[PDB]
Amino acid sequence: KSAIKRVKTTEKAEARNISQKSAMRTAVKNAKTAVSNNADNKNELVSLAVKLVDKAAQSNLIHSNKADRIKSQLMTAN
Amino acid sequence: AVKIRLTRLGSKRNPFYRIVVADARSPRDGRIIEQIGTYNPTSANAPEIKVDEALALKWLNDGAKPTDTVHNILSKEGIMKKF
Amino acid sequence: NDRKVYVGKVVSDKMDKTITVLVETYKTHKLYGKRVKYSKKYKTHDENNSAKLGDIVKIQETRPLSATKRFRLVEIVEES
Amino acid sequence: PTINQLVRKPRQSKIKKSDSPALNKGFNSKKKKFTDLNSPQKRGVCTRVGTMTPKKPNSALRKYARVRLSNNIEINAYIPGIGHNLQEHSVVLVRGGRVKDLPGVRYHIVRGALDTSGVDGRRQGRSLYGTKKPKN
RNA sequence: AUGGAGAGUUUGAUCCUGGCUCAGGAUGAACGCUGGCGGCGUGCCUAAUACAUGCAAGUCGAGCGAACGUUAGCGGCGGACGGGUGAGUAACACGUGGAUAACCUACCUAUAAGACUGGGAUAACUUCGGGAAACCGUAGCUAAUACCGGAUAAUAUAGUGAAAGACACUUAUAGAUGGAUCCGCGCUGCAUUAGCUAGUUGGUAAGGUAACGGCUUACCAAGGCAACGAUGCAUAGCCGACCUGAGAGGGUGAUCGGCCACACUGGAACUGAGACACGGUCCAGACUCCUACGGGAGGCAGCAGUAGGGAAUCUUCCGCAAUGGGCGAAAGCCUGACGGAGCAACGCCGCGUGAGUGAUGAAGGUCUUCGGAUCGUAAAACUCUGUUAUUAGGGAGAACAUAUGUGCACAUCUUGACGUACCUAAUCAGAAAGCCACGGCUAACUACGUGCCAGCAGCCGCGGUAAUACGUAGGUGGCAAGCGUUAUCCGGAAUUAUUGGGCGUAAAGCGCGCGUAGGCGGUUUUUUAAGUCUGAUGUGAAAGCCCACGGCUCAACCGUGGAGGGUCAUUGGAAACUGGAA
Ligand SMILES: [Mg+2]
Ligand SMILES: [Mg+2]
Ligand SMILES: [Mg+2]
Ligand SMILES: [Mg+2]
Ligand SMILES: [Mg+2]
Ligand SMILES: [Mg+2]
Ligand SMILES: [Mg+2]
Ligand SMILES: [Mg+2]
Ligand SMILES: [Mg+2]
Ligand SMILES: [Mg+2]
Repeated sequence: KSAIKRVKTTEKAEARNISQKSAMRTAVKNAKTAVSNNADNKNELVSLAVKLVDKAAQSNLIHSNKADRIKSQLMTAN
Repeated sequence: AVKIRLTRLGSKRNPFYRIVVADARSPRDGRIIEQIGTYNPTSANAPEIKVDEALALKWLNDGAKPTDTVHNILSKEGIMKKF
Repeated sequence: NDRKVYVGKVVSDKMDKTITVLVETYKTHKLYGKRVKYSKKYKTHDENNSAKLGDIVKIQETRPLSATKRFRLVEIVEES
Repeated sequence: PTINQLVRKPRQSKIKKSDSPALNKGFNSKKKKFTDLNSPQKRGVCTRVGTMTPKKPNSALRKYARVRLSNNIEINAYIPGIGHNLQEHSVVLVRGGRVKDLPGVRYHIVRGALDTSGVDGRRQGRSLYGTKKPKN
C-alpha cells in the first residue's frame, strides 16, 4: 500500500512531460520543414531544436542515441 | 553492488558459512560470481582461517563492499591501506 | 575473434543478391555409428558474383542485415 | 538387417498392455475431460450383486458385483469372503488383481472401506476379507 | 580387470521357437489390522477451481509547515529483487560452444571536476459547498535536497549541471555489474498428416528502436521452404541431476541450485537506469459483495482455513536471537524471506519393555498307537537392571558496531523466539510387539468341522467324505515397531538383439521385370588433409554420486581435493584407409 502515494506522483510527472515532449516534436517540426521551404530559417531554428533535444536529453525522457538521430537527422541535412 | 557470501550451508542445527563474491539482490544460495574462501563458524575449530585472498584481491580493488556484519573476519585479514 | 569460414557449392541465383550457399557435412548417427551425410541451405549477398550450377565459395558470418542471410563474404575460388 | 535400413527405419519397442485398464483416469467435473492419474485405489457405488456359476476346471459358483467408480466407468469387481456384505448403494474401495476363471472380473473389493467391515466369524485371516478382535 | 547368475508352465514321455508368472531394487505413495523410543530429511501429484475471516515491503524530517527530544509531507530512493505454481510453448525456450566494424546501464568505487545568477509557481494549512458517508471543486496562502529561466564546459555535424558536515548533489572517462540480439550443432510420437507460404522471400528507400532487420509502409520484382520429413493435429517447461542397469542402453523431472513463461481472462501505455510490472494505474468481459441503491470495492499460482473433487498430503501457531533484505547518519525499523514447535510413522538409520540362574520344568495345550517326545529351562522364586518416574545447578549457536589513542586499520566496554538439549542421581518393570505364510517355485507340519459346498489363489492349480492348498486349533519359518496387499519404472528379457536374434517346413522372402533418389565398390602412381590418429590450451558452476580425511556418544546426516564432466572451440602436428582431383 505504498503505491497509493505513487499513483499521483507519476500522473503529475507525465502530465508535465507530454507537453515538453510535444514541444520537442513540434520544435523539430518546423526545422526540416524550413530547410526545404527555402525560408529565412537557414539558421536560428535548427539550434532551437538542438536546444530542445539538449534540454530533453538532460532529463531521462528521451534516450541518447534517439537525440543522436534528431541531430544526425537535422545538421546532416545541412 | 558486489558483496561477499555468508550463506547457511552444512547440517541443520549447525549453521556454517562459505565466503564467495555475491550480489546484493541474488539470494544466499543464488548465482555466485567467484569464490572467496570460507570460515569455520562452528566455534569448535582451532585452525579455521580459510581465505586465500589472492583470488579475492580483485574484489575490493575493483569496487566491492563489506558484507553484512562479517567485519571481524575482515579484522583478522588486513587487506586495506596497501593502496 | 573471427567470423565463420564455411565453404561449399550453390544451387542457383535470382535477381538481387540471392547468393544461397549449399553446404554438405558428415555426422555420425547417435547410436548405430554409420557415417550419415546431410546438407544445409544458407544465404549471403553480393553484386553479381555467382551464377547457377556451381559457385563454391567461402562465406563468413556477420551482423544479420537481412531476414535470413547471416554471412558477409562471397570470396570466390571455384566455379563453372 | 543391414545398417542402412536400420538407420532409416529405426527400432521400435513393444507396446505395454497394462493391468487394471479401467483405472488411472479421472474424468473431471467442470472441464468434462478424461485425464491420467496412475491411482492405486478408487471409490464407487454398487448396482447389482448376482452370481454366475461356471468356472470350467473349478466348477463352484461364486458371486460378483457391478460397481461403477468415480465418473462412471462401470466395472465388475469380485468380493473376497466366505460371508459378504449387506448393502446396496455402497462406498467400496476397489483393488486390482484378476480373480481368474471368471470371464469378466479383474478387480477386488477391500473389506472395510467405511461401508462394511467384513465377516465377523473369521479369526486367523486377520487382515484379508475384513476381520477384527485380535490381540495376538 | 573388483564386472553379469535363474526357476516354473504346452506332451504319454523328448528336444526347439514362442509367449505368461515369479525371486531384486525403487516412491512427493496410499489402504487393512495391531502398535511405546530417540537423530534427521518431507508432506493437494487430482482443481492454474472459489476465497467468509484476520496477516505477506515499507522505511526516513541535521534539506523545510504544530508541543514542550515526541508527529507531520514533502520528496529521496525502494516496491523490476526476494517468494510462488506449471497453464501455455515443440522454440534459438532451454543445454553446450562461439560472435558485437549492431548495443545499453544510476545504485559500488577509480579519476579528472563543478555547485553561477535568479525568478515564477504549488501541496500542506484554513474556508466554503454538495453528496448516509465514498467523491470532490471553489476561495486565500505558504513551503521543500519537489519544478523551472539565463551563465560559461565533452562525447553531434558546434553542445547543458548543481538546494547538504564543519571550522551532500551533479557533468565525463572507467571498472565490475546485470542485460539484449544473432549463429553452428544437440531438442518426443503420427505418412491412417504430401504441398506449404503472398510483406510471404529479395532490392532501393522512408521512417522507428538501446541497437541491425520484410519491424512498418512506397514502389520494383520473383521467390523462399520440403522424403536430409515443411506445414497440421496430439502430448510435454527444459538442464547439471534422480531411479535402474556389469556395460551399452531404458524411465523419470517435487524436493536442493541454473534459465525461461505466468499472475481472474484478454489487450495498450504510464513513471522509471530497468516493467508493458503479483501485493499499480486504464479499458472490455465473468466472478464477487457493500449498499440512503447513490456509486463503490477486490484477486489464495505469498502463510494457515473452509466449500469442492480426491486413493490421499496438516498449526485459522510463536519469535527476529542468528543469516540476508530494504530504509535511516546511527540506534531502530517493517519481514508467514527465514528460524523453531506443531502434525503424520512419510522414508532413512541409531538403541531397548528386560537380566544370571533355574531338576522333564507345571499345573495345561497338542501328538498319542500314549511308553513318551513338544510349547519348555517356557514358567515360577530366588537372584539381577535404569532406558521409563518425583527432583535437581540445568543456561550449544551467541557475533559486533554510531566511541579514545595512534596514522577508513589495532585493544577495550556494550545484543537470545525454540530453553528444552549436554548434563547428573536416586532408581521404577511401565508392554519388542504383531503381521504374513507352511504342497512345489521358496526355509515353514499335525489334528478337528467341512464334503466340486461355503471357500483359496502370482503360476501350474487345490475341495465330488478321511484337503499338510478350505475355516480353526497347536507347532514351526521369516520379520521387526511394523507386516502384507493393490499401483508405476528398470532388470531377469539376447521378448527390438549396434556389443547381442532370425526369414525351407515353427511368425518371417515382395509373383517377377526395367529402373531414378540414396547406399556400397577392382588395380596402380602422384598431390591434398574432409573423415581419420595425436597434444598444447579456453571451457562443461557449486550442492550430488565414486574413494581419502575432520565432526555428529558410532549410525542417518556435514565440510575439505580429485576422477569429472560427453560429440565441442583454434592453430600445431602423422598420411596406411575412406573420401576430394590428375
Ligand atoms: Mg497343443
Ligand atoms: Mg484461481
Ligand atoms: Mg505441488
Ligand atoms: Mg470428497
Ligand atoms: Mg511365508
Ligand atoms: Mg486361508
Ligand atoms: Mg528368436
Ligand atoms: Mg535389377
Ligand atoms: Mg546411381
Ligand atoms: Mg593449463
